[PDB]
Amino acid sequence: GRVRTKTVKKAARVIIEKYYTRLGNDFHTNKRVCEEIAIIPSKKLRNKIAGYVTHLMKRIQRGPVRGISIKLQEEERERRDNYVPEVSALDQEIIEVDPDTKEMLKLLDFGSLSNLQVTQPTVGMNFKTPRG
Amino acid sequence: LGPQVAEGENVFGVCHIFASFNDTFVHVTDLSGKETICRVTGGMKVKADRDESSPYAAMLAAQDVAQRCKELGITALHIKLRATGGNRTKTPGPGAQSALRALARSGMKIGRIEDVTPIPSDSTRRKGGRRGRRL
Amino acid sequence: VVDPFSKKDWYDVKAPAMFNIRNIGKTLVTRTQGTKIASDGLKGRVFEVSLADLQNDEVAFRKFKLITEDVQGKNCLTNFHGMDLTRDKMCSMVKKWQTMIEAHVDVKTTDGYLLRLFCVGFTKKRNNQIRKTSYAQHQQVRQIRKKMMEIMTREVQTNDLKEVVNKLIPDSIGKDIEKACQSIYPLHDVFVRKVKMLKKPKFELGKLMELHG
Amino acid sequence: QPIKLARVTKVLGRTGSQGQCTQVRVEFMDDTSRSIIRNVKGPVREGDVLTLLESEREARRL
Amino acid sequence: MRAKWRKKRMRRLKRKRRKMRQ
Amino acid sequence: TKKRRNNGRAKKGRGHVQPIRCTNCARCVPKDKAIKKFVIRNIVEAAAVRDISEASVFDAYVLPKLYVKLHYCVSCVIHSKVVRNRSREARKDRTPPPR
RNA sequence: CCCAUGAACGAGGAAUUCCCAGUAAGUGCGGGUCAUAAGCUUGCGUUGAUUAAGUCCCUGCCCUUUGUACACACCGCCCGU
RNA sequence: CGCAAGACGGACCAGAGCGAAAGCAUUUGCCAAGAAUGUUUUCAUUAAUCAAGAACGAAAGUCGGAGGUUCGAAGACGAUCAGAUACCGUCGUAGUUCCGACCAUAAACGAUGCCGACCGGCGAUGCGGCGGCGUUAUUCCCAUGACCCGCCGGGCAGCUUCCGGGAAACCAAAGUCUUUGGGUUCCGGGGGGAGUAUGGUUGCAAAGCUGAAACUUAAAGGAAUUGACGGAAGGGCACCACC
Repeated sequence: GRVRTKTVKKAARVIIEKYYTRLGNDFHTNKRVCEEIAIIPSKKLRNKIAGYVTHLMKRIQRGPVRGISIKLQEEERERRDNYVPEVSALDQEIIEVDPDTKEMLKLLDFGSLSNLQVTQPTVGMNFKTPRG
Repeated sequence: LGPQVAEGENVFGVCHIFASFNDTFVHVTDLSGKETICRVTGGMKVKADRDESSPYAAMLAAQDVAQRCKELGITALHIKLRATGGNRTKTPGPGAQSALRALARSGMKIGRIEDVTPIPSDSTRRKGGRRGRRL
Repeated sequence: VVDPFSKKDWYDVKAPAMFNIRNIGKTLVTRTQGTKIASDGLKGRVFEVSLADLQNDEVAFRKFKLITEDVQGKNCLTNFHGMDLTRDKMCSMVKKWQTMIEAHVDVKTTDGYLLRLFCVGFTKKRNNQIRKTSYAQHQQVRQIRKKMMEIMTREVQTNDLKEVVNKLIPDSIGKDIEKACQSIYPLHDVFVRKVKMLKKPKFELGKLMELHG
Repeated sequence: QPIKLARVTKVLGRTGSQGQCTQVRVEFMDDTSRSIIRNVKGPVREGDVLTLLESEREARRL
Repeated sequence: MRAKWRKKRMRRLKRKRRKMRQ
Repeated sequence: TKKRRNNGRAKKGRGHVQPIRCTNCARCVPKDKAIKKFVIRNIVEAAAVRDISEASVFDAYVLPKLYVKLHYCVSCVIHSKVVRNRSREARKDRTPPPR
């Protein structure tokens, strides 16, 4: 079995979180930087950590990572997330509204609006699921 | 023996298959059922009481029945499948499917399959005790 | 040791004229020998033939029992003895969230054929119905049963056996009952469950021959 | 029964008391509209052809 | 012992006492 | 202690329920306590379907169905593995298995 | 170390050890044995396999739910004559 | 294929209904009851619970009559077993069925008296009533029936809640209890001895009701917890398991 242990996974997580900038997509560079920046007493353990580091980097390349969060990239995450459509989806010149909400608005002193268009109510009250 | 008939028409018999849990009967009779053509049971095909209702014994009985009824010209067979009925089990015994498959495979032409096990509107007291069979 | 089938002869069994297919199959009987007459041993026979083997486009879950009323010239002329539904149909209609209304009548035809007719119907769940069950109340059930009995009597006592069978083949009695009971409680699967010949007039060859064509 | 070969298209899994039978979808290269479950014996890969002198029987499935 | 059978045994003793006591 | 709020049956609002017989052992079990199964199957099994279909003297005859009503006493239900013991919390689930 | 004869065995009816690649098996060597002393044992090369990429059928063991009147814990507890 | 007999009313049949409970399931008719609902009807406190007394009371059992299909205590026999006087099998008497008369007991249980008030939510379901789009049977129509959406009252229940309670399990009652009093009946006081003895009383009997003490004993018991175990179920692993 080739399942990574919580020691290797945790160390690789800490390495990505703290030393993201130096870490790259190549395994060998990951191994060298992990040797340089952390005391990893075993070459095999170094290599396991470097492999998980590489896989985690590919995971971030896919996009979001569920198991880690780095603020140095979270700022740019929020930078991308500031998406403003040119025309607001809430500014529709015609809004279909039901007669009951029409009556509610008329009682709300908003019966003189011009964007509202009354809708035909359903002819039946068959909304429940058949029991059984 | 058998009636002369065109080779494209099938003369029908009725195969009452009594699939009990202790024995299986394959009984081909006249369409009216009053005249018996052949009847073979599982116990005429094995020597062990435990195997009287086995699928193999029913298979042997059904093949014997099919051969005998073919030598009298009957080519098609209506099926009346029944369990014990009454108080006892309504589920047919293990030999029902075996007999049906054997009869189909033995060159017989299956007609209409019907289930005729005796169902009461309500019956006498069942053979078991109030607490049933405890073994 | 000697097979008793060497002296058995085969007779064609004919259905009454109300059915499209006349040849319902082949019976057999031992040849006459003194007291044992082949003719007398052929008249008690009952053939339970599916209607689909008696009619062409009709359903197969309705069986008719025909009793061999006379034999002549290797031809066993039968007559209507009764009718039934197959076990599968009866078991398939009885479901667990509906009322089954049953009725029966003892009614004589115009030609003296006393028949016991059984009718079964089931209450029908509506298209928009949310409630799981579709039970009819006791007075509603009694009214539906009364309507079923009146319709069965009306359809039998004013007709003879020929017309009674002719309206049993399409089950027009069940359709009439279902139509008439939709104002009491909508019925779902209405059928004449079983017709049994209670009593029959004494045998006459003329009515048989008029029946066979 | 007519002789008609079938090619493996998917290895469904293992069955049997000791887990020796293998459920596998097999397709006949005559119409590619039939793909029946067959239990097979022995080491079975994906993509071979199984000679079938008998096809009226089906493997337990669903 | 079972309470029902204890009661049955007690009733048997009572029957014996009833018959013996003249 | 009291195991079930419904006492293992469905008898609420009435005093007596007519018994029935277990289809396996013939034990007298109250009707609303007996475990009922409605078996819907074919008189011809799946393996035998093709032989009967190709031995038929009809076309699209369709095989008849068999309709079985089984009533099991609790011991027979448990032995036949149609119901099982459930955890103290899973016991409360009256939802039938999806099947 | 030397010099013919012979018991016995034709794959060993029950019941079954142990076996995932330099593995099983095929043999020789070296130690512990040891004043001489290996059918044992502990290591070693020496030939290379149709077989398995699976399962809970058996044998067990573990876990979960469940019952318990057991807690010395079923080799328990306990009833009656 | 018929005939006869005596039972029994399948499926529909439900955490549905009715009844004081025991109990009650094929049409159909008759008879007399009954809850709930509706009510701008009537009386006007007539009520609640109840020693005494009374009606009913599963099954088994008892006495007499009829019947007697099935099942079936007892009993006979066949198996199993070390032995089985049992479980299992073939029979099979009383009984099981009906009528009359006794018996009055059940884990007769919701192991929870009845009447009244108050205290959450939710979806169902049965009955009655009320209101409402629409669909359907509705033949110039309204009705009414089947649905659909609500509401009200009385029921059988269910889910949920940190109402509160409780040893807890659990209970919307088993809550409104040391912040202890709405009314009232029955009834318990460690475990055995023992529902025994005796007396009385009821019964044809079987037995029912009432019902001790000597003596003996440091626990018996309830709920829940963790283990261990199961001839309980479901998963997983293992060439010291199998294939």
